[PDB]
Amino acid sequence: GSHSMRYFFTSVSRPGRGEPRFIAVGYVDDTQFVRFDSDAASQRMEPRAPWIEQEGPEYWDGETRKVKAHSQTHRVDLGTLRGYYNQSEAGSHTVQRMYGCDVGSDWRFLRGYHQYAYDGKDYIALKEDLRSWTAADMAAQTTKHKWEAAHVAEQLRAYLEGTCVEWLRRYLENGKETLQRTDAPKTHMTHHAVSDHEATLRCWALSFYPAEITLTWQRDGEDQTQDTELVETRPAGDGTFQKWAAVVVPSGQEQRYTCHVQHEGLPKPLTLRW
Amino acid sequence: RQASIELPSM
Amino acid sequence: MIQRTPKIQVYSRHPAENGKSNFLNCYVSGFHPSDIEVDLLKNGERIEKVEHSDLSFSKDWSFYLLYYTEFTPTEKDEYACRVNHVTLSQPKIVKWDRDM
Repeated sequence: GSHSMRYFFTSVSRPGRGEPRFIAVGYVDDTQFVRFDSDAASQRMEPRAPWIEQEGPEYWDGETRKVKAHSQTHRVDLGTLRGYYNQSEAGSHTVQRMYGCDVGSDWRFLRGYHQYAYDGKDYIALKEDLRSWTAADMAAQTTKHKWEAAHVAEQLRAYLEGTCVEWLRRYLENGKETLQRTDAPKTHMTHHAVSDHEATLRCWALSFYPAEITLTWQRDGEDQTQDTELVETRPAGDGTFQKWAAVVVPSGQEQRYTCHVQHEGLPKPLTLRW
Repeated sequence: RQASIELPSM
Repeated sequence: MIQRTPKIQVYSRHPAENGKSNFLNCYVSGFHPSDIEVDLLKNGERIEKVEHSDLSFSKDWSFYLLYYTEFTPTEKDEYACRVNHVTLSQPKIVKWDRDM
């Protein structure tokens, strides 16, 4: 199926409590593979997946150089944004950046991204065409004009369509045993009497990878959403994911209800009943 | 692998 | 500035078995700003040895973190997660349910 590489960067000012803190993380699909924390012991980009340990010293030096340079860029950005929004030097503020690329089942380029947020909301984003910018508000147009002048979009396009896709393929190969695996969910249903009048049916999916899954309830083979609860897909901590979906039913009617499970690791969807 | 691009000031 | 209150899930890595070691997780998501305090509680008391994932965020820019500790489920012990954030007037406590 499809794959992605993404980098996520967060900088937070803390005036009168030192200089800003900067954290960077890198993912392939749902698997983190690198981190950097400006306040941490190593002062280097660090591995977080086994397959990245195959990279040599020049890689670790270059990734460290680039991430430290980016941390300095965000420090400057924080001061500028304060000016743009006519804010005081006293409050804490947050800059975030994300970029990366998606590829299809054939591992060819599908889409690229490069976008920014200030204080929890959109600031500026490279459009899907990888040639123009969308400014979220009036203040952001000033950045748009500077970045247009610099012709940075051309450089970003070259990376997103080229290096990004090639290194994603590299990692997928080097970490094949884990990244290209499909762990189908282990499934089960529980029953609990909430009262004499109603019971809860809970349909579980455990130990699966990748994160993408669909859990749905039907009554008499018709889709049911009313009186259901579906939790956010969550990490188990071991590289796999968990999810459940529950429905509250009248006592004596449990047999009408079926849970349906769709996942990449399942050739055909699963049906569960009480 | 990260982009080898220094972005301009905002 | 946009602020968003955390969602909270408390749960085990593996299906709980009394007397078998496991991991206790607290997954906090959908929050902004990133400053957050998270404790895992055993019988109302803070657990000392708690680790967490590296700060990351979703498509909507909201943050998420996993806090975790190794533990062994027993009959005499009740577990919980305690969270504070700017969006909350007081810490929010979520008790662990083995089937949630």
